[PDB]
Amino acid sequence: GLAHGYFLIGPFAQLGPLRNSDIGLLAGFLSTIGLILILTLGLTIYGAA
Amino acid sequence: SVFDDAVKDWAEEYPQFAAWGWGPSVQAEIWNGRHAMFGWVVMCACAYAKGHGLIPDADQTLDLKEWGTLATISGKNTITNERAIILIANVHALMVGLAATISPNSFADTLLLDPNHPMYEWQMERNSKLGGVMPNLGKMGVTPEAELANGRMAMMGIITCIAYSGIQGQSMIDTINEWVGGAYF
Amino acid sequence: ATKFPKFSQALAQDPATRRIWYGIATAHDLEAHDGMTEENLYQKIFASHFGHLAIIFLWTSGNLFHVAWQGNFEKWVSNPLKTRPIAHSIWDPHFGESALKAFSKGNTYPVNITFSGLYQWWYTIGFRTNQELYKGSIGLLLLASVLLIAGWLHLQPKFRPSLSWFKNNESRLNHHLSGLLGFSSLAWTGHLVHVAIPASRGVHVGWDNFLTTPPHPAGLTPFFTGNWTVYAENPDSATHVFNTSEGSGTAILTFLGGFHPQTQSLWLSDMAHHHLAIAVVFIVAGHMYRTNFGIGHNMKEILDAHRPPGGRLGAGHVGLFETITNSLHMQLGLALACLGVATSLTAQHMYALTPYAYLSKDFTTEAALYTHHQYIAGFLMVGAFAHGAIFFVRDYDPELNKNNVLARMLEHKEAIISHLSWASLFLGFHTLGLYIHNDTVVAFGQPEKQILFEPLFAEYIQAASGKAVYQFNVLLASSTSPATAAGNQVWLPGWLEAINNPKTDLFLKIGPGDFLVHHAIALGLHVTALILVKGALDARGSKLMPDKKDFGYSFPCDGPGRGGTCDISAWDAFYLAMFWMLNTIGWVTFYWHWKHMTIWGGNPGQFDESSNYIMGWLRDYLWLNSSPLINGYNPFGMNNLSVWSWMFLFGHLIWATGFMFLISWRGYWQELIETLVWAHERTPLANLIRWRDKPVALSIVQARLVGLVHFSVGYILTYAAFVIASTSGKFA
Amino acid sequence: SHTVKIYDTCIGCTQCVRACPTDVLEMVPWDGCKSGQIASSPRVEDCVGCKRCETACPTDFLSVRVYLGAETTRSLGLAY
Amino acid sequence: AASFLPSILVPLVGLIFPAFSMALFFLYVQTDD
Amino acid sequence: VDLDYGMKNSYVPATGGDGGQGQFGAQSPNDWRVAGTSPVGETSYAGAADGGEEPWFAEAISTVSLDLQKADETLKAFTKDAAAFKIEEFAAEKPYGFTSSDAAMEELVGKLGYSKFLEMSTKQLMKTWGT
Amino acid sequence: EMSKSIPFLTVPEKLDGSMAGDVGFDPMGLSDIQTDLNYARWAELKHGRICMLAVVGMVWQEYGPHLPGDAYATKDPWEAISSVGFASNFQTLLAIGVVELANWNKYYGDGTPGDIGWTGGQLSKMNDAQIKTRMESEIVHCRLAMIAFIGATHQTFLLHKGLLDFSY
Ligand code: CLA
Ligand code: CLA
Ligand code: CLA
Ligand code: CLA
Ligand code: CLA
Ligand code: CLA
Ligand SMILES: CC(=O)O[C@H]1CC(C)(C)C(=C=C/C(C)=C/C=C/C(C)=C/C=C/C=C(C)/C=C\C=C(/C)C(=O)C[C@@]23O[C@]2(C)C[C@@H](O)CC3(C)C)[C@](C)(O)C1
Ligand SMILES: CC(=O)O[C@H]1CC(C)(C)C(=C=C/C(C)=C/C=C\C(C)=C/C=C\C=C(C)\C=C\C=C(/C)C(=O)C[C@@]23O[C@]2(C)C[C@@H](O)CC3(C)C)[C@](C)(O)C1
Ligand SMILES: CC1=C(C#C/C(C)=C/C=C/C(C)=C/C=C/C=C(C)/C=C/C=C(C)/C=C/[C@@]23O[C@]2(C)C[C@@H](O)CC3(C)C)C(C)(C)C[C@H](O)C1
Ligand SMILES: CC1=C(/C=C/C(C)=C/C=C/C(C)=C/C=C/C=C(C)/C=C/C=C(C)/C=C/C2=C(C)CCCC2(C)C)C(C)(C)CCC1
Ligand SMILES: CC1=C(C/C=C(\C)CCC[C@H](C)CCC[C@H](C)CCCC(C)C)C(=O)c2ccccc2C1=O
Ligand code: SF4
Ligand code: SF4
Ligand code: SF4
Repeated sequence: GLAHGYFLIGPFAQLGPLRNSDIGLLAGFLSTIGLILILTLGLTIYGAA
Repeated sequence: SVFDDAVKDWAEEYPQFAAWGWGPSVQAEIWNGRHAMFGWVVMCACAYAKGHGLIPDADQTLDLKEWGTLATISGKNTITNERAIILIANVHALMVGLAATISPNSFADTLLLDPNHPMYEWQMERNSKLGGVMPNLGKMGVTPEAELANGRMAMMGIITCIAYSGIQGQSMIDTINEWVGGAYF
Repeated sequence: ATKFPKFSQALAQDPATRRIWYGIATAHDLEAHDGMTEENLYQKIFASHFGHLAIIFLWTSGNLFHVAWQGNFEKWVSNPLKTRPIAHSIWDPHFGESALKAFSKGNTYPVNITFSGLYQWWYTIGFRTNQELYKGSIGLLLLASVLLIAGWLHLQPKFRPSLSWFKNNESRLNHHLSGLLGFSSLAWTGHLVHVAIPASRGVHVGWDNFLTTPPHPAGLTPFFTGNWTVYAENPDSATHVFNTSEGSGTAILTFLGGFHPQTQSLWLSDMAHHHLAIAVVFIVAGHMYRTNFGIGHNMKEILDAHRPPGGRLGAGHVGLFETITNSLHMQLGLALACLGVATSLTAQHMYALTPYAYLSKDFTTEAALYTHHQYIAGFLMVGAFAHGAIFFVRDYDPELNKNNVLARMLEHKEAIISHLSWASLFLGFHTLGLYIHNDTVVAFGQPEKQILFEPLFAEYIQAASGKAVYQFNVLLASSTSPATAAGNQVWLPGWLEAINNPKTDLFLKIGPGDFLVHHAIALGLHVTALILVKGALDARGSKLMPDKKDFGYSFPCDGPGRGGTCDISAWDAFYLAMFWMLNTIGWVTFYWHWKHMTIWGGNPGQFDESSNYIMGWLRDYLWLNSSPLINGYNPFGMNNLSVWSWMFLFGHLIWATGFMFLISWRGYWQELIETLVWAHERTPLANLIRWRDKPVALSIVQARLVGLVHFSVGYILTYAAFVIASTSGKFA
Repeated sequence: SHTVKIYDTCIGCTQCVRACPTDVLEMVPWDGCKSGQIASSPRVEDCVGCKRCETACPTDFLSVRVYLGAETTRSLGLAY
Repeated sequence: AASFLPSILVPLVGLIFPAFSMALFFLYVQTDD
Repeated sequence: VDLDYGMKNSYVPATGGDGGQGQFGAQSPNDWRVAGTSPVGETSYAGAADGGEEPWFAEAISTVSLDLQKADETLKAFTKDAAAFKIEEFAAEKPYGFTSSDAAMEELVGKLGYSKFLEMSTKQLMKTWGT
Repeated sequence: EMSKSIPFLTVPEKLDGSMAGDVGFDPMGLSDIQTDLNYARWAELKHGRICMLAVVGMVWQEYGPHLPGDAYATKDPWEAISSVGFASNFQTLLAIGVVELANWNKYYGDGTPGDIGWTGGQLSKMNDAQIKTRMESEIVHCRLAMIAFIGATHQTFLLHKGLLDFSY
């Protein structure tokens, strides 16, 4: 997790909808957290099955 | 009416969910109650801030340029700073909750009953002896019993507040201030 | 079973992904589920119907709610011909500021304009305020809940209906004809007389005053006395302004004929009389079958006795009673067929005899409604033939129907199929040939050498009803005709005005160009029918596969032998006919749109002259009217037609994607998937994760279905954008 | 998995059993034909549904009929 | 206020609901009763 | 050898549309739905092969094989009944100085191996056992 | 064979005199399609009991002491609903709902139709015959109330006059 989270904030922060906004980095962080949640759901479901 | 029968029927109709503790169960009663108790604090805090004008630059809308269309309520109209701040506070809390749900400890009360968690047995036992109509005194202090009693109380209060607010045609914040004696405002 | 397809052990024990795909698509074939008894089948179907009804009501409730909460009905009511109706609001977080402004034009918030015609219908039926619409939505939500309760109730042990109840034809028909259709119509005329007509004249009659506001000044006295003529006296003047009392009348039941002068729609009084008459007819007809009261007809006897004495029709209709009662597929086929005809009729008669106020002036809505119902009609028609074939393969008893009218049909199958083939060929060769002749001569610069046949027969029919332009002095077009004398003092006065008014769609003028398109539509119907009919007749067997009945309605093939047996099942006929259905409906819809477009634009001549050859359709219709759509979004900006523009391109994608499934077959893909499996199992890290359902390629029939769906969805979506953006972009 | 049935019209040409790609068919003794042999399908659990057998039958209508049915790893020819 | 509902429900209907539904279907089809 | 090992599987034939367990069973007794790869020093597919220092390619380490000696036994066991029928017929046709079915089998298979024995007509056998 | 109530018609089979109030009245034969008359009996009782209260209430409200406070004074029974307000009405509805859902199994079960346990001390210390007599009294009163309800309501909206106003 430590490895995959660090590199994911980049794509969102520099190319996202609010990249040029002063709150762009903050938005990027939130987006990354969202993606992590989706991936975590997948892991949970996989384990169950 | 016997309560037990209704719960049994629910389990039968929806067995899969019941297995984890979802639905009309002690686990839910405990967790939902804990959240309600905590919320009361949040709602009272919001009232205090509103009355004492603590929230910075309220009654103003976030910029549609700095923020995005996600901040729009209708057309180009945007959310006021106050509501935004209140939401962020709640988000701080929700994040803690998500971590606790996804990454539980070895000595923690998990949201759902998992046979593979070390605390499964204790939780199953606690829930088995925590059911009743009347608060069981003699177990005052920090006990599972006290927690459930206080939780039920808090949840009832939420219902009452909404109803009273409607009957008196007032905001919930106003009713809170009223029940406190008008201290916040 | 213990896996996903609980109703099928065969699929459940499958080790591949097919288990999931097939289980989903075989879910509603309750008849084939493991361990299904006839009683259970009927009971489950009955309950499922309750659910469908609930969905329909929830849908209606939503429209009312959203129009009431986010629409402009009241403003529209005030100025109907200068306001664009709103459907629902838009909250898309992906929109840019520019888009928010474009879609918010004319209003204060982003919104979608409705082309469903609900505003006109509701305005006509009596709705005037948003609060009224709200009440309706709430009521329907409640009714939906009641229906859901019924579904549960009749699946309970003591309320499950018996198989006999499900097969009492007489009682159901009597009840459905007399009560569902007859009494309901009587109730509707009640509403029209009590609420609608008063509203048109400026009076408000609602739940607050309906019991104290008499619909007619005389009262119910004339009705019981027998002096019914009183209810038809004092019809609204020709100077009546709708929704106001200026020039109003008192009549409630009349046979004026024609359209209200101001709203250009049928008179409400006439509609009330219409439903009243229909009511009596149906109520009387519902007293024909025996239902535990002695009197009545027994359907079996009626069918059995009808055998032509000459023997030309064999044993007649003996045996059909049992076949129909014991086959749900035949029943469904008969129903779908009749409903299909009804849907087409609604489309055809609704654009000519406009029923709602100010609907004729809304060009885009009028166009959408026609294309909507015509397409639905096509699907309904194809389904009827499909279930007819399923019947032959599954429920047909050769012995019961011995020398029956049905069996004899399967005896001269070759004759029917062959002759239908000839018809298709004749129509095809000459229609295409004439079009190409006209194209070539025109291209060479000699339009005077075109073969253009006047539609004389149709023109005659129009004249017979009163049209005078064609100069055929016949029937109602003749002042000396006995027919004219009969209705000259009844309904003709109003009709002869509308039929002879160039600004109405009542019997639009026809010319040489219409002749050809009509013959093309004929080709479509005949060829689509050939495919479907052949599929039905050759579903129980053929020379190539004399044992087809033992394999079922849908099977992949019968092997690469005996010459090759691809697409030999009956299901494949449905698959092939779908394409033709879409083509024919497309031709029909194109014709309606272009003709009307030119009329609305004020240049009827363009169609009259350019419709004779194919290039005209491509250049003066598809190319010319696509300019607004393709410019929804350009390198210089965007407008409210952007959504429609995007959808147009989206449709093309889905359509073409469909081609992949249709032209490419399984073998190639299966081999490729195998290589991918190897990779996943041999790539480190990913090896950690593995599947529980072996990855395999889609089946032969599955691919056909998937492809047809992609083709169909793209087809409809692309045209939907064009018909809306083109009409709205130019005339709205 | 799949179902293979042999009918009385068989002539014991052995062509079917010589075409099966998975040894599902055999030639068993019989007296209804001049050849004194009939085909049998002892191991239908290995039928892949190729229908090569049907393509080889010389009878007016196939004496060997393969009706596709439930699918297993073997019938779906999955080496993975 | 009801006006805020579009911005509170759409996120849920188009994102949260579909996700949970798909998850449940997967768990249902991957289970061996 | 358990001749029914394959037949003893979890497969349950359906009513209509299924050939059945056939002659050797329709599916393997074991379930293919096992897990994926595991970290060094761990095992996943039950009696799996330890991947050693390359757990990523453990599935490529074979553990299922055929012993040539054992192969002989399976051949004999699965073809026991056929041999029985063959010898029985040979016995029925008045064998010269016959002894015991089993004895005859051994003598007849001592020569002509076993495979050849299974593929020989009773007539050929009698000719062979004339001595 | 022939109905007691209607002497010129044949009595439906299910009506055998077992249940209270069985005067052999089912001219339209609505009893045959039903497996049993339990659910129907529950409904008859429920409908009747509600009607009993309604008729009494209507008369009282028109000619009786109202509760203290405005909005609780309108004599018109129909206007009362709106006057009293949504809050009051909703609370009653919710209460009724609770009782209805709590006794759900009873309604759809196989117990004595109409018995939810609210028997007070009555219907006790009495023989079966006496019990039936009481039950018959209830059903008779239920039916009377239902007929009365229709009349009262119809008279109110047709004649537009008070229930106890008898003028000709
Ligand atoms: C496939 C091509 C493609 C690409 C490259 C982009 C790119 C982008 N889109 Mg877009 N988009 C596309 C197709 C594409 N779009 C399509 C088809 C649609 C229609 C549905 C859209 C609709 C769309 C919307 C609606 C929006 C965007 C947005 C964005 C931007 C945000 C990027 C982001 O958050 O990604 C996040 C990416 C990741 C989390 C992962 C990136 C992949 C990694 C880098 C791969 C690494 C591989 C690695 C090298 C392997 C070796 C490893 C080894 C060495 C160890 C970005 C410029 C947003 C924007 O602001 O527009 C500018 C936005 O709001 N897109
Ligand atoms: C009242 C109408 C009605 C009823 C009750 C039935 C009932 C039935 N039909 Mg039938 N049918 C109908 C109308 C009807 N049909 C019509 C109008 C047609 C013509 C198209 C057909 C054509 C037809 C065929 C060809 C077949 C049936 C079959 C069946 C049976 C099984 C259905 C099934 O397995 O579906 C299970 C559930 C599904 C298939 C889910 C449907 C998913 C659809 C295909 C895709 C949805 C569209 C797409 C996703 C939209 C997304 C677009 C978006 C991107 C914008 C069932 C008895 C089948 C059968 O064998 O019966 C014996 C069969 O083979 N029907
Ligand atoms: C442009 C595309 C196209 C065209 C032209 C056709 C044409 C035809 N299809 Mg067809 N089809 C198509 C696409 C097309 N299909 C697709 C995409 C599908 C998939 C669903 C099908 C599925 C389908 C089915 C399932 C069936 C047909 C049938 C037919 C025939 C109908 C009878 C007819 O029109 O006779 C006239 C035919 C033509 C005019 C076309 C050929 C014209 C050539 C150029 C000759 C012109 C001669 C000219 C008049 C001058 C002659 C004299 C000269 C020699 C001097 C016809 C040959 C039916 C059939 O077999 O017919 C009975 C049938 O059952 N089609
Ligand atoms: C109704 C459904 C719906 C909704 C509400 C949204 C909403 C959004 N999308 Mg979107 N999207 C959708 C469907 C939807 N999408 C579909 C179907 C597709 C596939 C075609 C896409 C593809 C897409 C792309 C490619 C991109 C978006 C982006 C965005 C964001 C742009 C606005 C903004 O401020 O970005 C700035 C972002 C923020 C201010 C962060 C907001 C906080 C996040 C969203 C929290 C998420 C946590 C969430 C609860 C986790 C889910 C858990 C799971 C169980 C469901 C916005 C949140 C863009 C983006 O930035 O993504 C985030 C972007 O690049 N969308
Ligand atoms: C069908 C039953 C019924 C219904 C729906 C109503 C409805 C109404 N009554 Mg009314 N009423 C009823 C029976 C009913 N009444 C009877 C039987 C009496 C005589 C005791 C009265 C006497 C009465 C008075 C004196 C007044 C009303 C008034 C009203 C209105 C305000 C509510 C209120 O204050 O009630 C008051 C209710 C009571 C005084 C007692 C009600 C008796 C209940 C039905 C006993 C049954 C309880 C049940 C068995 C157990 C609980 C059920 C479950 C929820 C747990 C409202 C429209 C008020 C009004 O005028 O509004 C404008 C008012 O002043 N009612
Ligand atoms: C329990 C039921 C019941 C009762 C007691 C009443 C009672 C009354 N109604 Mg009424 N009504 C009812 C049901 C009832 N109605 C129903 C169901 C409807 C239709 C929805 C109506 C419609 C109605 C209208 C439209 C009118 C009345 C009127 C009247 C009043 C005068 C009736 C009259 O002149 O009869 C006279 C009776 C006769 C001329 C015939 C003689 C009676 C027969 C021959 C035998 C009677 C004996 C029988 C056992 C009755 C005993 C039962 C009773 C004593 C409890 C009276 C207070 C009238 C009025 O002015 O009241 C304000 C009036 O205008 N009612
Ligand atoms: C500020 C202050 O303090 O001053 C007060 C003073 C004062 C005067 C008191 C005021 C007042 C008035 C008040 C508070 C009035 C409250 C009125 C209230 C609460 C009124 C009805 C409940 C109705 C019921 C229960 C009806 C039917 C229940 C029925 C009909 C049933 O049949 C139940 C049913 O079970 C049966 C029996 C059989 C079952 O098989 C079936 C079901 C389950 C359906 C003021 C002025 O407002 C304010
Ligand atoms: C295949 C099919 O559909 O067949 C169906 C058709 C149909 C019609 C449905 C059937 C039926 C039912 C019947 C019996 C139909 C027959 C006739 C029908 C339609 C109805 C009945 C009587 C009407 C009467 C007695 C008139 C009252 C009319 C009276 C008393 C008056 O004239 C009042 C009035 O005089 C005053 C006082 C003064 C005048 O200034 C004004 C007038 C003149 C208006 C059938 C025959 O059973 C089967
Ligand atoms: C009908 C029937 C029965 C019944 C019943 C009845 C009475 C059912 C009623 C059940 C009832 C009424 C249950 C209330 C729940 C309230 C909850 C969960 C509140 C949660 C509150 C939470 C989680 C708090 C959240 C917040 O803190 C957060 C999240 C953010 C803060 O910013 C703000 C607040 C504080 C808000 C019988 C008779 C019993 C049996 C019969 O068989 C069936
Ligand atoms: C497959 C099948 C099926 C189906 C079938 C179908 C689908 C059919 C259709 C059919 C149709 C779809 C038909 C149509 C018809 C039409 C008609 C029959 C018409 C007629 C007309 C007339 C009679 C006349 C009219 C008129 C008048 C009235 C007057 C004058 C003018 C005129 C013209 C208008 C089933 C299921 C049964 C089963 C068996 C097989
Ligand atoms: C592309 C292609 C494929 C391969 C296409 C495939 C495998 C589709 C795979 C993607 C779809 C969208 C399924 C993916 C589903 C997700 C993995 C999520 C599934 C979740 C489950 C719970 C349903 C065929 O199998 C095929 C067969 C016969 C003729 C033509 C073709 C053909 O053209
Ligand atoms: S579907 Fe396959 S096996 Fe059947 S005829 Fe076509 S190519 Fe041959
Ligand atoms: S279908 Fe193929 S595998 Fe099956 S018996 Fe015929 S040749 Fe053999
Ligand atoms: S090919 Fe046909 S006829 Fe010849 S042996 Fe096989 S089944 Fe019999």
